[PDB]
Amino acid sequence: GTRQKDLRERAERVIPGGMYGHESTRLLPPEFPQFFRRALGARIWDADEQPYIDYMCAYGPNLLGYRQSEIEAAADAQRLLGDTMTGPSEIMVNLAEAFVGMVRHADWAMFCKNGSDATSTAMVLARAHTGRKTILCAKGAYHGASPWNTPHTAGILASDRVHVAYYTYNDAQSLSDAFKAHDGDIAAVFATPFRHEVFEDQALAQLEFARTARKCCDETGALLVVDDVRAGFRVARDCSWTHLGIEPDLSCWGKCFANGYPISALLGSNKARDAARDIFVTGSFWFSAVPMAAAIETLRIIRETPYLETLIASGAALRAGLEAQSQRHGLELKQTGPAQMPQIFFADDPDFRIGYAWAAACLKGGVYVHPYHNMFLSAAHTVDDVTETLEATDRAFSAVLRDFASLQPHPIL
Amino acid sequence: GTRQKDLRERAERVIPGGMYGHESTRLLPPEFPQFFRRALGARIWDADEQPYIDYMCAYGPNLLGYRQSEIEAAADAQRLLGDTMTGPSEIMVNLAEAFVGMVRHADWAMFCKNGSDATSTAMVLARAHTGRKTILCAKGAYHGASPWNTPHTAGILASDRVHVAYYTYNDAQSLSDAFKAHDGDIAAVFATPFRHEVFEDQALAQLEFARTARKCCDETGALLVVDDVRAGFRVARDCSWTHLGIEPDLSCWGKCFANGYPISALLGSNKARDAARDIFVTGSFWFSAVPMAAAIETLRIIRETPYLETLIASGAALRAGLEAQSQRHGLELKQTGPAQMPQIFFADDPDFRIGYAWAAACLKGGVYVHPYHNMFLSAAHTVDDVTETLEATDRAFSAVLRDFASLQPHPIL
Ligand SMILES: *Cc1c(COP(=O)(O)O)cnc(C)c1O
Ligand SMILES: [Mg+2]
Ligand SMILES: [Mg+2]
Repeated sequence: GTRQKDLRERAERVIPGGMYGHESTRLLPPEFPQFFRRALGARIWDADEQPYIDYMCAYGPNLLGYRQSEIEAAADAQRLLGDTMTGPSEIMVNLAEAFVGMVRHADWAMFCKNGSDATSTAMVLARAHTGRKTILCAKGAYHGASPWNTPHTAGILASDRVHVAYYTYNDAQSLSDAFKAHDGDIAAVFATPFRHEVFEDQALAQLEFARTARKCCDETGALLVVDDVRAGFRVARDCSWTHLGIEPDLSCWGKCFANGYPISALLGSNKARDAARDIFVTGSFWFSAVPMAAAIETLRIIRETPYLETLIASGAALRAGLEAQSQRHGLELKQTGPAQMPQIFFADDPDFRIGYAWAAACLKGGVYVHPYHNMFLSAAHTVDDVTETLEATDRAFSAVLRDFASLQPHPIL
Repeated sequence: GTRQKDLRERAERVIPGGMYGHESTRLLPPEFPQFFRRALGARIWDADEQPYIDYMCAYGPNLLGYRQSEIEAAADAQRLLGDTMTGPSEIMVNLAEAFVGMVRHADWAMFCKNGSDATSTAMVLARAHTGRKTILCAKGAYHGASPWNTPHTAGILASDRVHVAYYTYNDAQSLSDAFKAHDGDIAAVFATPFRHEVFEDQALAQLEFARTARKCCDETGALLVVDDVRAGFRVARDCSWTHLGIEPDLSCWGKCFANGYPISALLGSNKARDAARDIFVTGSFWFSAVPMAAAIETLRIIRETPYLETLIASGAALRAGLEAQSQRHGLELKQTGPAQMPQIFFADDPDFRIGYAWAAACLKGGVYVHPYHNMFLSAAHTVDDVTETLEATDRAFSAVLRDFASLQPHPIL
C-alpha cells in the first residue's frame, strides 16, 4: 500500500495520532486501510485502489448503496435550489410530515446533525419535561460521545454524568431497581432496541425487559427513549421496538435515513411537545436543505420498496454460509444479533487473536469485515456479493488454521 | 404570503412551535418569512419567490456566495468518488495539511460537524491536558448549545456547568481575578475574538485583554482557546487574533470554511497533541469526504483571492451609507463591531421597537437585516447590491419616522 503508507506518514504530522474516533484503525490488524478513495453500491476502494465488499456500510449510513442514483438525483435537485440558508427550506415541513407519518409513536420531529445531538436533546428535554434529574442508561450502552455518555473518560469530570445512573440491559429486575434507587427522580430511560456494543456478543431485546421499561415509565411520568440511531430502518420501517408492541415517548434517529447525507432526528409524542419548545437546542447546519432532500427520498424508498427484506435475505445467506464453513473447518463462531446487523466472533477467543487474524485474511479476498464491532447489510449487497464474500471467508478460515500456532493478540489491545 | 402561511400552519403540527433554534422567527417581527425556496450569490428567495439581499449570510456560512460555482464543482468531483464511507477519504489528509498550513499557531487539526462539537472537544481536551476542572468563559458569550454552555437553561442541571466560571469580556483584571479565584484549577480560557452577542452592542477585543489571557495561560499552563466559529475568515485569513499578535493554543472553526457544507474543526498546537489523542470524540458524519472537498476549495479561495478585501469594502460602504442616511432622517444608529459583521441598532431604543419596525420595513424593500443579531457580508455582495440596499433602507427610515408615535414592542420580547 504505497499510497496508504504515504497518507499515514502525512496524517500523523497534521492529525493527532493520524486519525481518531470510531473509524480509526488503531485497534485493528495493521492490514486494515485507514484512508479510502471511492465507494459505490456495496463496495469501497482504499487509497491504493483495492476493492472491498463493505460489511460496515460506512458504520451504518450506507442503507441503500453508495451513490444510490435516486437519492443522488433528489440531492442534486435541492442543491440547485439551496442548502444552508438564512432559514430552513420549505422541504423541512415535508420531511417532518414524512418522518412523523412513518413513526407510530411520534407527533413531531426535530432535526440536527449528529446522533449525539439527538440523544443529548432527548436527555435535556426529559429533564425539562419532568423537572427531575436522573437519566437511566444500560451499563456499556453507546449513546454518543458527549461528556455525559462518552465511553472513554479522559477529560471527563464526575460532574458531567453525576445524574446518569445505570441498569443491566435486558434485566427487568435491574431496571425496576434502578427506578427505586432514585425513587421519584427519574427523568428518562434510554434503551437501544437490542444490545449492540463492541467486544461483546449481541442480544435481541427481551419482551419482559421492554414491557418493564414502558410500565415503569408509565407509572412514574419518566420518558421512554429508544435510541434507534444505529438500528433504525434495519429492524423495521418504524421504531425498532414496533414488533414488541412497545412504543417509546421519544426515539432518536441518525446514520442512514439520508443514505449517508449528514442528518439526525428526535421524534416525539405530543406528551413531550411543550418541553421540546422550552429547551434551547440549535446548530448552524441543522436547517440545511440538501440533507433533508436526501432524507425525503431515502424515507420514500423505505416506505415504497422491499429494501428491508432484500438486506435481511442477504444477511441470512451470509449467516447460513458462515455457519456451514465454520463446521467444515472446525472453528466455532458466535454469530449474534440480527443477521442484517451481525456480530461475528469466534467461540473461545477471549483475546480476539483468532477473530483478528480471520478478519485480516478476509481483506486479501476483497472483503471488509470487523472483528469487534457489529456489521451491517445494505440493500445494494447482491447474491453475487454474498457468493464472492463466502469464497473469501473460506480462504480466511484456511489461513487461520494454517497459521494457528503463531497467532498473536493485538499489542495495543 | 400564501405559501408561507400554509407552511407555518403545517410546520406547527409536526415541528415543536413550528420551528426552533437560532433560525426561528419567534422573536422577529411577523413579516419575516420562516421558510425559503432558493439561494444564489448574496440573495435568498422565500417560499413565495420574493428575493431579498441577504445580510445574514445563513447566520455565517455564506462567505463566498450561495452555490459558488468553484466550490460546487469541487464538491461534485468528490461526490463522484465517495462521501460517507467506512473510513475517511485520503483528502482528509490534504484538508488537515491545508488548514494547519494557514493557521500559524496550529500543528494539527480535527474535523467534526457542529461548531458546538469543536468547542466541546476543546473543553474536554483542556481538562485532559491539564488535569484541572475549571473552564473560564465570558459572561453571556455564546460557545454553542451544549448543556455546559447553552444560553437557555430549561432541562439544564447546575452540575452540567459547575466547573465553568465567568469573567467580564474585555476586562483584563476580571480575567486575571478569575484565574486567582480558582488558583491552580484552570484548564482553559475561552474567548470569542470580539464581543458578538444578541441584543447587545458589539465591541472589538482590547489588546490588554488579549495579552492578559495569553500571559495568564502561559503562567499557569491553562490552554487559551479562541472560538473563531463565528468570526473566522471574516477578520483575517488566519485566527482572528493574528492582528493583535496573540496566538492561542486551540482555535475552534466552523460555519463558513466550506461555504455552507457542514464541517467544523479544532486546530491545535503540538503542546496539546497528546491530550488530543487521549480523549474520545467521534461522530458518524465526521469523516465524510464531500464537506472536506468543499472545505479544501473554500480554503484555496481564501488564500488565493481578495475575497476578504471585497466583503470588508462592501461592509464599509453599507456602514458609511447608513450613518449618513440615519443622520439625514434625524435618527441615530449604533453600528458596532467590524463593518463586515455589523450589529445595527438604534440609539435610545431599549425595547427594540424602533429597530424592529425598521428591519421589518427593510424586508418590504427586498433587504433582509436583523434587529438583534449581528449581520455578515459575503464576497458575493457587490457595490450595486449596497446601492440597492441603501435605497430600501431610505424608505425604511421614512416608514419609521412616519409611524413613529404608533411603534409597539414585540409581544413575546
Ligand atoms: C454558532 C456558534 C457556535 C456553535 O456552532 P454550531 O455549528 O451552531 O454548533 C460556537 N461558537 C460561536 C462563537 C458561534 O457563533
Ligand atoms: Mg406518527
Ligand atoms: Mg500552522
